[PDB]
Amino acid sequence: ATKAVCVLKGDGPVQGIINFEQKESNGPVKVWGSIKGLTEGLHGFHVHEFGDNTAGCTSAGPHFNPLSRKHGGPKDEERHVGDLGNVTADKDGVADVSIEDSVISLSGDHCIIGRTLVVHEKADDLGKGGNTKTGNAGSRLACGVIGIAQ
Amino acid sequence: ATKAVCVLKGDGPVQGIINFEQKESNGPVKVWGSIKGLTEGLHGFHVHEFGDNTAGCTSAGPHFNPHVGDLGNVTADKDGVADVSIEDSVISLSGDHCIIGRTLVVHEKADDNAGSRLACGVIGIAQ
Ligand SMILES: [Zn+2]
Ligand SMILES: [Zn+2]
Ligand SMILES: [Zn+2]
Repeated sequence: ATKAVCVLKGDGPVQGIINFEQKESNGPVKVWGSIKGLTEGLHGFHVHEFGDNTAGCTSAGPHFNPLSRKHGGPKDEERHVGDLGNVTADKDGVADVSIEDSVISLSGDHCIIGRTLVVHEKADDLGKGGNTKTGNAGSRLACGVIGIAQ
Repeated sequence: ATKAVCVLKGDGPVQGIINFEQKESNGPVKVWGSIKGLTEGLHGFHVHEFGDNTAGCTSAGPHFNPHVGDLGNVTADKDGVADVSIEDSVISLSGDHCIIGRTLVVHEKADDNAGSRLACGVIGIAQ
């Protein structure tokens, strides 16, 4: 089983560890871990194109989008590969992450190893705001490069 | 990937940015950049197996060797700055000798034994 990990860091209190596991190349990727230092509530959660943290999260580029699709939520047909929706933080600022996604991969062209995972200031509206390429999730609070793990 | 980048950071003052470019699949990889905060002299320069920085550099695993990850030493001047310009044909940005998603580490001592891991970062896709 392929495994990966990402340590999210930023300029403030937001920090976390997110694990990834994929049992077969054609199968879903389990994403799990926690992010601390967040405001209680929803926070956008995305894989961005570049594993470039030379300017913090600012250099990560846009949402990872190898298929040139429109932004959406994870269960939407039309979505960026990197659209993992939202995570939810408790009253202590801790967001427990437990996602299973069949669009991201740890191999092939949907490959997220070496790219950047980012958690945002606000909720990602998933393109269902009722009135986007980002989901209006606000600033990039913390991020890290996704690496190969044991 | 044709280009990769790595931001090195640790618990102390060692910091830097290292670029990797491999314009041709399976071709030589150019590695360049600068690292500051080092003691004057030689410092081991290695790719470690895991891009796992959950425990800082201590979780990066062993030297990558499916040594494939051994990039020799970098040399810091009197100001603590090491300018890096290396060509390596064993590492790669694809394939079995894939270093994307692994950890680059600069060590306390020379890699003639290299001592502590002063700074490290996960190698990310840049282009
Ligand atoms: Zn984002
Ligand atoms: Zn998106
Ligand atoms: Zn080493």
